[PDB]
Amino acid sequence: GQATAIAHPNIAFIKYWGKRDAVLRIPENGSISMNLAELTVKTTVIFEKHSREDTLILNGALADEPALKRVSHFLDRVREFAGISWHAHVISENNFPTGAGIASSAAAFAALALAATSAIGLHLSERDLSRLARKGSGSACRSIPGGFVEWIPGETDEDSYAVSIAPPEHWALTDCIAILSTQHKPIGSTQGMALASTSPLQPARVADTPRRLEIVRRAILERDFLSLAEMIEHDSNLMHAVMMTSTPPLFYWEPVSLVIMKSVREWRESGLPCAYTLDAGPNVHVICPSEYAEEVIFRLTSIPGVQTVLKASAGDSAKLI
Amino acid sequence: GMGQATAIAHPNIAFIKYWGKRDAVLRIPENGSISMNLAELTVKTTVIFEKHSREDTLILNGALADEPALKRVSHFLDRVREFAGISWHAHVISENNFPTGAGIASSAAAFAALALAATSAIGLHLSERDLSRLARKGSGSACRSIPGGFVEWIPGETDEDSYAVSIAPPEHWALTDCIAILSTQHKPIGSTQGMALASTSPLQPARVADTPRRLEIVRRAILERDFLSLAEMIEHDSNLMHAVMMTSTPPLFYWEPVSLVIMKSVREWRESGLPCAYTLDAGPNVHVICPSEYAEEVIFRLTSIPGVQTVLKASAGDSAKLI
Ligand SMILES: C[C@@](O)(CCOP(=O)(O)OP(=O)(O)O)CC(=O)O
Ligand SMILES: C[C@@](O)(CCOP(=O)(O)OP(=O)(O)O)CC(=O)O
Repeated sequence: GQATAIAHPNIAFIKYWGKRDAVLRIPENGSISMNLAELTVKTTVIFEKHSREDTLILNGALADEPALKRVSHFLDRVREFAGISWHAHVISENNFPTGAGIASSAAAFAALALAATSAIGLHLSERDLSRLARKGSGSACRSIPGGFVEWIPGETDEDSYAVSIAPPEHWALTDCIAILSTQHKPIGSTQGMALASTSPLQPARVADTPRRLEIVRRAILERDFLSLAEMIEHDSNLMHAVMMTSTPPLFYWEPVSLVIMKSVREWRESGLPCAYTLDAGPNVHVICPSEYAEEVIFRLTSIPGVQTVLKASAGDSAKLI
Repeated sequence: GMGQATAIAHPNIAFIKYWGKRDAVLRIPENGSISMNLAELTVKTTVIFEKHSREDTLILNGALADEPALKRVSHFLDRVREFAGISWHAHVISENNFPTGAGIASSAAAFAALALAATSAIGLHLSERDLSRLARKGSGSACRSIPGGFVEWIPGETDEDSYAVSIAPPEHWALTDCIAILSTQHKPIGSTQGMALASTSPLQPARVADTPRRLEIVRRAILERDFLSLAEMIEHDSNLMHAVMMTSTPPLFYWEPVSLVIMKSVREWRESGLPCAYTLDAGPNVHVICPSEYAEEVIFRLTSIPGVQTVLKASAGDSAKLI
């Protein structure tokens, strides 16, 4: 059996940081994100005759050990579930600008979940596909549904999954991603959030998340940009507050990251609707209503140290092709 | 000419930070703090109670003080008036040897010196603990510049419970503060207004409740001259304060880009074997603490970082003194 699927990465408005269960990737708190339409990972899976091990090809080129074992552990779960035991070849390609530092694990494992299961015979619901991708990478469960998506955190494998809050056409928002010229290789999200419990501030951050989800959920449903802008910056800062107060500390910000954050707030306060948010790295995602995207990109491009700015709109669910 | 006295005090650098007031008027803090006085920086204040003054007068480095500064100093002198049962107004002449435009806070040294000089002029004889409580009411961190050396501010929940004591004299540990002054066209939000927002941060209660653990480690590290324990805690404590600042509503981003450069460098330097650690107050300047034998190397490395205007060098100073 063989199948091919595509999926988009997503930008979290309310962040996932810290696991309640390491192996199942049940998060400590819920999260909300938006799919990025112009960024895509395409993956084909082919289970085979008498193959005794899986093999992974990422962008025409062969994959390294860690990436393979990740993908093979994930395919093990798809085997137990389908009652089959064939191994497979996995061919994935992404249109991500090279050296941008756009994390791919969410899109990667959302496309794998959809391609692997469908190639092996199953027809999982969106909700069960979300639960499946979650076990590859937490944030992958949010790229299974389309548009603006909420991860319901839960306390069990059955209870932790994502659902669409609103389709992409509900709100014309754009994510302008400032790629930072100078950036090295920061500690990975998995390793980084495993340290969250060393932070004196993580329990309070986690306890407070329902307040933040409720504000962002309503802001998306009501198309209330100011309420969203202030909360996504607040929420980004709460995550980075925990990172910077972990032991050892995780300082994902670059100096230019600081300039952009301060500028974005200044732009909004002087009449340009926009807001920043950052993941586990120095690039800055600037969310704005799309009418303002070209003004936001202009100002961003003018900031010394900004290598380039990518433009992205709200994307759809993962899909078989 | 009813009485006259002159006192000097030093500013201090907090290893465990004061951020957030429990009581705005009394300046009782939400949490305790530990600081080291800085020997090479001084505020000298003379107070002269006059029979013919109907209002106070404040001269700073030979120039009449701005209106807000006189208000601060005049309200504080009202406290002194009340605690002495005397109504004289005063001429307050003050001078300091700070580098001009460097952004180094002088409020702790200012009100420490004023507390000592004003009470001495008006004829009182206050114990160090009571002087500490008085200076606290001008500026919280001023209560830590009354005792000498390394100083702990016991936070308390009442006016009488909130005071500072010296936990070790300056000569107990040769530590140097290499202060990196950062070029900047930005006027930061003052510490008073900034920390009034601390209750808006979701993370402030957790920061506050964790303070005794942080103070225990720093208090003992000073006794033991345990620099690595001190280093890691003061960077963690600095980061916890700025975490609350940046998660306030509206947020307070006191760091400039070069502040981040220095913070990461200092961590690299210590990890490569040069003992030193950073801590930041409510502004972009970075205080780098090191055992004094490494000061010259730390200053050398700091001075070559683009955006560092200059580097000041300070050692542990003594208590506020009547001269
Ligand atoms: C910082 C983030 O981007 C988190 C990404 O976390 P991951 O999905 O990469 O973590 P794993 O479950 O270990 O794969 C914020 C977010 O997207 O919510
Ligand atoms: C950030 C700090 O330097 C605090 C300075 O606070 P202030 O003593 O200036 O506050 P007020 O009581 O309002 O005068 C950290 C510290 O010194 O502990």
